[PDB]
Amino acid sequence: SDPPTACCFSYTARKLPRNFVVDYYETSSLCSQPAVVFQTKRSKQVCADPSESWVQEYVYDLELN
Amino acid sequence: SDPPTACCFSYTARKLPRNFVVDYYETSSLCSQPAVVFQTKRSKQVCADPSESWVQEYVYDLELN
Amino acid sequence: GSDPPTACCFSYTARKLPRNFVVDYYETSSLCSQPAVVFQTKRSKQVCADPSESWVQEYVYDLELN
Amino acid sequence: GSDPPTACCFSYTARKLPRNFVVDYYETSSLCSQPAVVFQTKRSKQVCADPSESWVQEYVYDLELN
Amino acid sequence: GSDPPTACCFSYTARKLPRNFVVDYYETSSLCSQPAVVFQTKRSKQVCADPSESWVQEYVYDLELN
Amino acid sequence: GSDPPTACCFSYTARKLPRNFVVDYYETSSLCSQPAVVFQTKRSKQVCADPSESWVQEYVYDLELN
Amino acid sequence: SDPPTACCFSYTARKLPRNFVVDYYETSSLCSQPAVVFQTKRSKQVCADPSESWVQEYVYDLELN
Amino acid sequence: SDPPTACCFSYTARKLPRNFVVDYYETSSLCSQPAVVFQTKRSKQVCADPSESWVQEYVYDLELN
Amino acid sequence: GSDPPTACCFSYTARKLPRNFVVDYYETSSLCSQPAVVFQTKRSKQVCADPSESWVQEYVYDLELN
Amino acid sequence: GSDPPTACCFSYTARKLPRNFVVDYYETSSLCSQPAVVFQTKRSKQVCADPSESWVQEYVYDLELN
Repeated sequence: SDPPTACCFSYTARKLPRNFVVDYYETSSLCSQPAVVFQTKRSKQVCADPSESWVQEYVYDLELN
Repeated sequence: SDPPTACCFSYTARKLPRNFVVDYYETSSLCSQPAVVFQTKRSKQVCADPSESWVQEYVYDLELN
Repeated sequence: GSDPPTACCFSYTARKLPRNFVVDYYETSSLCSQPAVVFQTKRSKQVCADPSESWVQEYVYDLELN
Repeated sequence: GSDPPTACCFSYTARKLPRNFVVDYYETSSLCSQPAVVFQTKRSKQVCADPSESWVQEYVYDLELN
Repeated sequence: GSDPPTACCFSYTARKLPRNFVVDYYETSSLCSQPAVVFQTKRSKQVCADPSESWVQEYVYDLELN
Repeated sequence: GSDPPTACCFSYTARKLPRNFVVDYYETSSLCSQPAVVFQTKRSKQVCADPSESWVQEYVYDLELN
Repeated sequence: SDPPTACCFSYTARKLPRNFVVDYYETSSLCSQPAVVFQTKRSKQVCADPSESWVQEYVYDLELN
Repeated sequence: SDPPTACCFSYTARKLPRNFVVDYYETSSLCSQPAVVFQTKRSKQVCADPSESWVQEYVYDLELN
Repeated sequence: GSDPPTACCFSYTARKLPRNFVVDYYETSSLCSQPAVVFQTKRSKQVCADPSESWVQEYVYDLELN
Repeated sequence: GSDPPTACCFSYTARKLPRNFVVDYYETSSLCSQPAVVFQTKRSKQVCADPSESWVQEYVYDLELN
């Protein structure tokens, strides 16, 4: 259809514990800046800065393993 | 927390029948364009151009009544 | 999702879908070349339909209100 | 089906995907307004990629003959 | 969601909450002047807590995992 | 009242609210990084507004006096 | 906004009958001493010493039940 | 009885419009710092710094006139 | 209020107050030399009473629960 | 009344009142644990003042003979 798109205008400042995270997605390229959104065990959603080591590590891990 | 913000880059082109709509909200000023998001009875979410009048009409009705 | 593809209809069904086959529907994006209802069945079959048809709209109404 | 929706890309990804995320590709229908490669990740995600881009071309080539 | 206000803690509770008073939590936006955990009580109250305390991170884990 | 979180606005609505959407307001704590007026709508929503705008101070007066 | 904070400098000396109490709250950590404030059926407000046990008892009961 | 006492730990930063204010009181001397609390037309309550000109002016005025 | 005086009882009434005279009651501050119920009548008469008396406590209960 | 509550001061004001706020005074009962002057403002507010303080003494004197 024509749903709204998820964008991030601010990033969490805290590294999340690995086992708090159960999934991720990357925000559209239409958004004004790049971002990763992590889904948690309690199903919360968290904007996270893709420039940071820990974010990439979790992304690599959720994708590959 | 630091969750995603809903943003509309593309708007629906049809006019929604009034009775398909149960709720609405308006996208953050941080988005690159103004938008109204309508919620339908099937719990779907549709971007809508706030410059269209039926959009304004339904918004006043949902707010006031 | 990120930058996934959009669903678009380039033809409309010519045969009416049995109403009880259909469990859901969506409208295709306005980015598409033409408007279209996509009907969804229980076995997850996807059927493009002409929005200007009367049974299409009748189905859409039943799905949305009932 | 008899008249299924077609996958089309209108917006591309601005990111170069990690090659090791990508396990497959496919090209969008000629019926689409524009040509696109859609990459498919290990996780079954779908990423529209702009065929004009060199990484996109290189990725396809590598998938095909490797 | 439009432009509603953000929850920020400028002070932390100095008392420790009995674990069975708590039923949920969240952390404050990075936009705030300091980090904080906000617990939600059975009676539906909201309590700013210092994230550097042991009980605070214990509760958060327990809430998040179990 | 114990140690609940403080409401702070980090961004202001860019739209002007129809006067008859609004039914109450408050101003944010001086503890916040910037000043702000938060309006409460008929549908009970909360909207951060820029205190330096004309309509914002008009509404506030009207709400406060009449 | 920027309203006053409730603080207890003197505590009540009697034990409130349970059924006089309808609600409670706990004074901000900014105050100079810990306190529980009980609300009565006549909507009065009574500081109470959190170190006293009937105080704790009633608090658990109001929260849990 | 033994009610809680109103204390202020932070002061408004905005000078209130005179006709928003309908009353004042001064906070107990038991509180950790001196303060004035203004009551408004809508019956809100506002901690205000007594060191400031505008506060004293309103205090003088509500007292004398 | 600011630093207003406290109400304290230094004697207790020796005559029982007609129950229907009484519309409200309060307990005197613990800062006082002795405990006391202060009963309030319709014409705003203030009457100190011994908390250990049975009619005093009976009145207090009726006022608080009914 | 037959046994009315007595006004007593346990805490004093740390502020020197503006002389022009004060329209009257009275002294608390000898039954009180401590001696106090209670000032009465234009607005009928009541302020316990510490008789040890010079401004308090001066205020009383001025009220009495002026």
